[PDB]
Parts: sequence; C-alpha cells; structure tokens
Amino acid sequence: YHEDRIRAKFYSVYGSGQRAFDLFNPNFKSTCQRFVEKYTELQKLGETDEEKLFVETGKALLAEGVILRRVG
Amino acid sequence: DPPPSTLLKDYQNVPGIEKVDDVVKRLLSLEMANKKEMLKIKQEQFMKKIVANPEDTRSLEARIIALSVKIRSYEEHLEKHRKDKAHKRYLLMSIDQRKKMLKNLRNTNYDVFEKICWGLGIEYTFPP
Amino acid sequence: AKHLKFIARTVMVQEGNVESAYRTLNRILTMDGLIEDIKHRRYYEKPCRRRQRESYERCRRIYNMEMARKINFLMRKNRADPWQGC
Amino acid sequence: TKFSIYPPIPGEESSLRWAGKKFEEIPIAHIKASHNNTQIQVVSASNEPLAFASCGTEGFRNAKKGTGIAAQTAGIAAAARAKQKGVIHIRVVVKGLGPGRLSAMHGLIMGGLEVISITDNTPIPHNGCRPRKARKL
Amino acid sequence: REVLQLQEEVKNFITRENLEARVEAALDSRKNYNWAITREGLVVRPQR
Amino acid sequence: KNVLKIRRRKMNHHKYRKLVKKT
Amino acid sequence: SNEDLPISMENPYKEPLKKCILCGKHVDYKNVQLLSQFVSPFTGCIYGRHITGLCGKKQKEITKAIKRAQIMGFMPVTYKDPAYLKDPKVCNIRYRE
Amino acid sequence: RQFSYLIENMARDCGEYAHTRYFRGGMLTNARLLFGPTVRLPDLIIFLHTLNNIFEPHVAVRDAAKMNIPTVGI
Amino acid sequence: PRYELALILKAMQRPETAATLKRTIEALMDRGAIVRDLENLGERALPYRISAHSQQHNRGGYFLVDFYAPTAAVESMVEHLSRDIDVIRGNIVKHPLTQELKECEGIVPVPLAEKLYSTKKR
RNA sequence: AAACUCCAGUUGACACAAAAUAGACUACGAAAGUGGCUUUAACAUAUCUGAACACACAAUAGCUAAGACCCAAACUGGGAUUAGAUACCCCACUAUGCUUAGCCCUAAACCUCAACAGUUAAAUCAACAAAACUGCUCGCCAGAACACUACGAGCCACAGCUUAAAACUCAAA
Ligand SMILES: CN[C@@H]1[C@H](O[C@H]2[C@H](O[C@H]3[C@H](O)[C@@H](O)[C@H](NC(=N)N)[C@@H](O)[C@@H]3NC(=N)N)O[C@@H](C)[C@]2(O)C=O)O[C@@H](CO)[C@H](O)[C@H]1O
Ligand code: FES
Ligand SMILES: [K+]
Ligand SMILES: [Mg+2]
Ligand SMILES: [Mg+2]
Ligand SMILES: [Mg+2]
Ligand SMILES: [Mg+2]
Ligand SMILES: [Mg+2]
Ligand SMILES: [Mg+2]
Ligand SMILES: [Mg+2]
Ligand SMILES: [Mg+2]
Ligand SMILES: [Mg+2]
Ligand SMILES: [Mg+2]
Ligand SMILES: [Mg+2]
Ligand SMILES: [Mg+2]
Ligand SMILES: [Mg+2]
Ligand SMILES: [Mg+2]
Ligand SMILES: [Mg+2]
Ligand SMILES: [Mg+2]
Repeated sequence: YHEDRIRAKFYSVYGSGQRAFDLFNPNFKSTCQRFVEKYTELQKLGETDEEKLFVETGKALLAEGVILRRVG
Repeated sequence: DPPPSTLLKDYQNVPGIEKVDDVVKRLLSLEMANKKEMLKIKQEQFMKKIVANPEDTRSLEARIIALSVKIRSYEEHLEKHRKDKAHKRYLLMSIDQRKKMLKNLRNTNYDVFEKICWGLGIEYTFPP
Repeated sequence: AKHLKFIARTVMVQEGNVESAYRTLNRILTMDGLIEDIKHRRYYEKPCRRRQRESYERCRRIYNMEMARKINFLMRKNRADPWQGC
Repeated sequence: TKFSIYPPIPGEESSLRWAGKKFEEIPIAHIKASHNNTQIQVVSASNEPLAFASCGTEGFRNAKKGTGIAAQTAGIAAAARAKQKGVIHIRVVVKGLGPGRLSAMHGLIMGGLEVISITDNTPIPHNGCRPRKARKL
Repeated sequence: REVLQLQEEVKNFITRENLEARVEAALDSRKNYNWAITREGLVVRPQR
Repeated sequence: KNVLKIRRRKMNHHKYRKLVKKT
Repeated sequence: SNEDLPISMENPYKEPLKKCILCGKHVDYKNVQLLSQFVSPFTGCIYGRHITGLCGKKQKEITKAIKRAQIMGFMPVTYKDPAYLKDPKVCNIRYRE
Repeated sequence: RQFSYLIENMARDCGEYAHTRYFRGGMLTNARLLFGPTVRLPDLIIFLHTLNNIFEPHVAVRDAAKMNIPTVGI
Repeated sequence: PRYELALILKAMQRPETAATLKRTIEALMDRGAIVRDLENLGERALPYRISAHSQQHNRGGYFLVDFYAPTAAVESMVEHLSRDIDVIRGNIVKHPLTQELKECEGIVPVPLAEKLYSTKKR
C-alpha cells in the first residue's frame, strides 16, 4: 500500500514504542498509524515533499502529547 | 609503429595539453603504457586512412581493422613464445574470421574490399 | 628453520598441569588440521583419491549441517503432549 | 597479573622466572616420537648435550620400542642423567605423532623434572618431497 | 581534470637535483601502513 | 552396471599383445 | 474502481544488505597488523570464511596479500607476530575452551 | 487433535457422525467386512481439516471419491 | 606504468643507507623511470632469517620507492637489485593505487539449490 | 628377518625437486588441463551450424639426444609368508617422473548425457540415473560373438596408432 513507505520510515527512526498492539481489538489504532493519518492529512494541504511533510507530522503529535523517542 | 612519444588516444583531445611540462607529456605517452595503448592508436590510423566514417566501429570494415591489429599482436607474441599453443590457436582462428569478413565484404561492397586489402596489405585468396 | 623458535605450536603449563596443556595443544592442531594432514602425508595420496575424499567430506558436511539444522528446529516440539486423549 | 598460554617473547621484558632463570635459559627436551622408537635428548640454552635416552638404549627390541611403556622408561633414564647436572625445569619440544609422544612427557616428570611448556615441531611440508606409495595392509 | 591534478604533483616528483635532499628527509620520517579493524568495521589506528 | 563386456575385451587384447611378443 | 487495492511496489520494509567488516576498505600487503588478524597464532594458518566472516572478494584479497607479504619479508609464515597478539579478535574461533 | 473434542460434540449436537481418530484403512473401501453387508455408508463427508498430522491429504478424500461420496472440505 | 619497489636494505648507518638509496634511485632514472616518492617504513626485525650474498641477516630497513617506468625497465632493474650487496630483498609490484576498487552493495544471500532431484517416490 | 652402523639426535649452512592452510571458494581455459610469489605479453568472432582424414592442439605412459637428481619408483636383487608365491608385507636400487630439443597421438580423454535457440503447458514419465519436451543442423548406430582382430592405405610411429570386414558359429546376448 502507499502508507507502507511511511511506516518503514517511522519504525526506522523511532521503532516500535512502549505501547503494545491489541490485535484482538479490530478498531485499534497504533502510534505509527496515527502518524500516517496526520501525514496523509497534511498531504491534502498541498505539501509536495516528503522530508518537510515527515518533519511537520512529528511536531503535531508532540503537540498532542504523543511520545516519540528516537533510537538516539 | 607509432613513436613512443605519441600521446594516448584519450588525452590528445583534451585542450591545453600542447603547452605543459615535458614530464607530464612523457607520462601520458606510449612509453609509460602497455602494449594495448599502442594498438588503440594503430587502429585509429587505419580508420582515418580507410573508412569514410571512423566514428562507426560496428561496421564490417571497422571489425576487419580491429581484428587485423590483434593478428599482428599475436605474431609478435609468437615470435618470442614459439611454444605457446594457446595464442597459436587464437591467431589461426582470427585469420579464419577475417577471411569470412573479406568474403562477405567482397560480396556486398567490392569497392571497400579493394580499399581495405590495399590499406592493410591483405592478399585475398580463394579457398581450395 | 629460519623462523624464531618457541613461538609456534607452543603452550605454557599452568601450575604443573601438563595434561591440560597437551589437550589444549592437541586441540589447536586438530582444529587447524595439522593432525589429519600428517596422517595423510605418511603415504602418498594420488590426486584421484584425494579428490574423491574431498567430495566425500564436502557432501558429508552439507548433509550433517542440514540434519542438525532440522534437529534444532524441531527440538521445540519435544515437549509434552498438550492434547493427551484426543 | 593473569596467566597467558603464549610464551614470553625474549626481547620484551617480563617477570616470569624459574629458579632465577629466564625462559630462554631453560634447558630443552627434544622428543622425537616416531612410530617404532622414541628418542629423547635434553639440551641447554646454548645447545650443549646433557642427556640422551631412547627405547633402544634402555634394552628394548623390535616392536617393544613402539609402546607407551618404553617411552616412559626412556624419560626416566634421561630425567635421571640430567638431574645430576642441575636440571629441574625444561621446555618440551615434541616432534612426531608416535605412541611415545605423551608417555615420554610423563616419564620426564617421574624423574624430578618440571615441564613449563609444550612445543610441537612435527615436520609438515608445504608440498616438498613425495612419500612412499600407499600399502594394501 | 586528471591532467591538472597530475601537473601539480609532478613538481614534488624526485629529480636528480633534489635526489640527495629527499633521501635525507625520508630517513627522518616514517610511514605506517598498519591499522587493525574491529567487529563493527571501525579502523583502529596505531598510537605511535 | 557390470564390466562383463570389458573383461571379454580385456583378455582379447592381452592374448593379442602376448602373441605379437612371441612372433 | 476501488482505491483500497494494493499497488505494485518494491519491498519498502527491506533491510539494507549486510556488509563485511572490510567492505569499502583497501587491503594492502604492507598492513601486517590487519593480515595477522585472520591467521592462527600458533600455526600461522589462514582462517576460512566461516571463521573470519569475510566475503569471497575480500577473503581472497587477504589470502593473496598474506602470501605476498610472507615471501617479500613483511610477514611470518609459521606463526603470528607476537606484537599483534593484543589486537581486537574478529575471528569466530575459541581454542582453550 | 486440538479440535477433536469440539467436532465430536457438535456431531452429537446436530445428530450426525464424526471421525476425528486414526483412520483405519478400509472404513469406506472395505465397510462390508469391517461393519457388515447391510451397512450404509455416509452420503456426505465434511472435511474440516483435509490434511493429516504429517501434512498430507487425508486418505478419506480419495476413499470417498472411489465410493462416489460427495465431500465438503475447508 | 606505476610500480612500487618494496626494498629491504641491510642494517647499516645513515651515511651508507643514503648512499645506497641514491645509487638505487639513479639506476631507475637511467632506465627511464620517473621516481615519485621515497617512503621509509623504518628498521625492524625480519620475520625470518634471510641469507643473501654470503651473509645471514636478522634485521633490515624497509623502504618504498613509488615510480613510473616502461614495461621493459622492470626486468632490467630486477637484475640490478640481485647484484647489490646492500639490498637484502627487493621486489617490484604494480602500485595498488592504480587499481580502482569496485563499489560493493553487500552480501547477497544464496537460497538452497532446488529441483536437484526428481519429485518421485523412491 | 634382512639391511645400515663415517649410523642417530640437537644446532648451523645449503635445490634445475615439489608447491600445507586459504579452498565450507567454485573461477580460468577449446578440451586436455590449471590452486606458491612477482613482472611482461595475453585470452578469436556483432547470426547459428560445420570434418576419424584439412589446419592446430591433446593427461599419464613411452622412444631418441644432452643435462640434473632431494624423494618416490616398473624391472631386478635380497628378506619373509605360503602346499607353491614369478604376488600382496619389509629393504635397496634402476628406467622413468624434472629441464632443453624433437617425436609418439592414446584413456572409463566419462559430467558416458553433441552445437545453437526455446518452453514448463499438454498424454508428466517403461525402469534406473541427473524431470519431461520442441525447433534446427552435423556426426554416428541397426542381434551376439569373431573384432580395440585380418587384409589394404596412410603416418618421424616398425611388438605402434588410425580406419576397419568376412567366413565358420549360436538362438540368444
Ligand atoms: C529357452 N531356451 C534356453 C536356451 O536353450 C538353448 C541352449 O542353446 C545353447 C546352444 O545349444 C549351444 O550350441 C550354444 N553354445 C555355443 N558355444 N554357442 C549355447 O551358447 C546356447 N545357450 C544359450 N545361448 N544360452 O541349449 C539349446 C539346446 C537350447 O535348449 C535350444 O533351444 O538356453 C539355455 C541355457 O544355455 C536355457 O537353459 C534354455 O532355457
Ligand atoms: S561485502 Fe562489500 S566487500 Fe565484502
Ligand atoms: K565418468
Ligand atoms: Mg575372447
Ligand atoms: Mg604451496
Ligand atoms: Mg563452427
Ligand atoms: Mg565424415
Ligand atoms: Mg581418434
Ligand atoms: Mg601427448
Ligand atoms: Mg617423457
Ligand atoms: Mg630412493
Ligand atoms: Mg622375491
Ligand atoms: Mg633415476
Ligand atoms: Mg578427464
Ligand atoms: Mg557438433
Ligand atoms: Mg554385431
Ligand atoms: Mg586401444
Ligand atoms: Mg590393428
Ligand atoms: Mg596393416
């Protein structure tokens, strides 16, 4: 899918976070998926470059309180 | 045999190489190179002398010139290495491959066949 | 002859435990192959026989690696029967 | 410090001493463990023969020399002739994969000698001379 | 580009005039081509 | 596979080479 | 039609191909400190690719360099220079135990 | 084996028959001897697992085709 | 082409070592060489005992001479190094810096061989 | 047992021989074949196919001539075993293996699976082995044995190689 490219980059930069998946719950939204939703939403705005779009998506999650510790 | 001072095929074109040091022109000559750099110049001379368009190297005329330079290379290697059976087969096969090119060139364009035989000194002979 | 002595194939003895030094030295010569090389160099092994032995040793390794790789892969299934009675 | 199995290089200075003598000075016990005999010769650091013993010199004949008891007997005979010249610590240099390869090392210890190192100098060529043809026995 | 780079280097090249001087300079310096590598792929230059 | 066809040729050649050495 | 169908794409989750420790480095015959890392310290025998972990192309560069350094008077043959005994161990081989 | 209990109970619940055990060769192609001449074979076999424990097709798949019994399988 | 002369000189004093290098570098120029540099690897202990010119050497000086010369000058210079009494061992090899290193992308995994035997019930 | 006893062991000096490990790699070359180092020359062909004989190559063994010689080693001699032992086991030594220059032209030279192009569907397919096929071309083969023979021809080959029948005989191989 088109969001697999975004996922591959989110895991590499941050990797699976503390939050654990709940596959039983059909309507479960992971931290990465939430990132993709924001990333996709910002694409509709008109930004045409991944690097700026990716960097801008991270900031929004931080404003909402999401924890995004880098592998650093 | 091009003199050892002759510049390489690649470098000669570059501008500003006419006015440089004598040592820089000696490192770019044929004296500090192998035998395969002198064969690239021999092939260049024949093409200008013979073929109308030297740039095209995939033509039958070009292939004969490129293969005739290898034949001379093998004859110079077999004059010192008489017991080298490997390069004695590469020579005899190359003479048979050139005979097939001269037959196909003599059947299509007899005009260039006379030009190549004169330029390279090949006395075409019919098989027994 | 022309190399320095008492460096190659030399092991020092700890607290007079010669047995451990000899076993270590013999493990260095077997892992490196010297032991088997010296046994095949006593009588000349003709090329054809030496090529038949290398092929036998190479096909034995291939088989032994896969058989071991399957034994380590199926050792997880050596536990007790969970559906005892069905 | 710790204990390494690698011999102390002569040049670089170390602290390992045996009876106040450096590793280089320790005498050497050259063992040639063949298939039908086992010769033992103890030498000093300056290549001076001190003792020589073999299964043949101990009164063994033919196939009794290629046993582990004859090599041990030869070690006791060489560890008793060198102990009278002031030899206690030795460097073992075994040569050969014969039966008396390790049994002679025990015999040297049963004569009052302490082994500080075990060196292997078994002739291995990097293809050189051609061995005799294989046998059908 | 290669010709220009070579033209700069040829100046340093040893010549009969500067042969003796260069020899003395070589006898004062030393070049070490020894460098080890770890399991991570990092070069361990010798501290000399 | 066997060598029952080589053994027939084996003796033929041996007997022929042994006859040429006699004559 | 439908927009949820998958698309033809190369694997994005693919991980970069593994590289040997000497990938991108020049193996010289004068660097005996690097060539002694792949030889046994007791016999001087060259280790294989199942021990060194090197690739085919770099394993033959060490072999060719070791044989050239040995016959030129740069590297020993029957043993490993003691000077390079305290260098990082990169070969997967344990003798003592 | 994991679902052997579940299938047997459902078969009883739905008034039908089950066989989650080792298939003795001949249940179908030799029923006359094993059970009797007047035995009636199944008219429909439902395979919830078409493979055996050695990851190979169940013998009943082929034995039901020889006896022209229609099979259902997951 | 560009070569590299791995030269192992006899352990001598500075005045004698410099006279040998100059005598050796002048022989290359006489054969048509264009010396480029003269690196010193330092004096160390040889890995093994070298016997040259009725002399058993245990130490020597390592010097590298990078140069350019025609193909015919290599064989003539190898006979000049065999007669020099102060040259323990000297070998000429093509400079390793004239050999571009192909870029590598990494190790390619190899899948086990398949379809090696017929799928028949032996 | 014979043999050797100017023998053996340590150390040092010292090859026209042969090339541990790497190589769990799978490369080069037409094949034969090629695995120590360096350097030089250098690895045919922009359709395919194409020869017992043309052209050129071809392991080991072997001939001729001149050198070398560590080791190995047909023959031979000695020792032993054995009913015997022209053998297996032990010892010693030679032709030979090596170099140079010519010749010889063979192999289970067999990956016994021709060269080129292509396919994986259909009847998969006697068996075994290394799954089964298609197109195109060259070469070869038609019961066994006689026969890697005889004759003829050709060949630096003269106890040779290549090519290569028939008669008698069987009802199988
Ligand atoms: C089916 N017949 C088999 C066949 O019998 C054959 C057999 O034929 C034999 C010839 O007479 C003899 O001259 C022939 N002798 C020769 N020197 N050529 C035999 O080789 C031949 N046997 C054979 N080819 N197996 O003997 C004959 C009398 C026979 O009975 C004729 O029918 O061969 C016999 C075995 O030799 C089998 O026992 C028979 O079962
Ligand atoms: S992996 Fe790139 S060189 Fe070894
Ligand atoms: K075969
Ligand atoms: Mg017959
Ligand atoms: Mg070798
Ligand atoms: Mg053809
Ligand atoms: Mg024909
Ligand atoms: Mg033929
Ligand atoms: Mg031949
Ligand atoms: Mg010969
Ligand atoms: Mg001999
Ligand atoms: Mg006899
Ligand atoms: Mg001889
Ligand atoms: Mg073959
Ligand atoms: Mg063909
Ligand atoms: Mg017939
Ligand atoms: Mg024949
Ligand atoms: Mg004939
Ligand atoms: Mg005739």
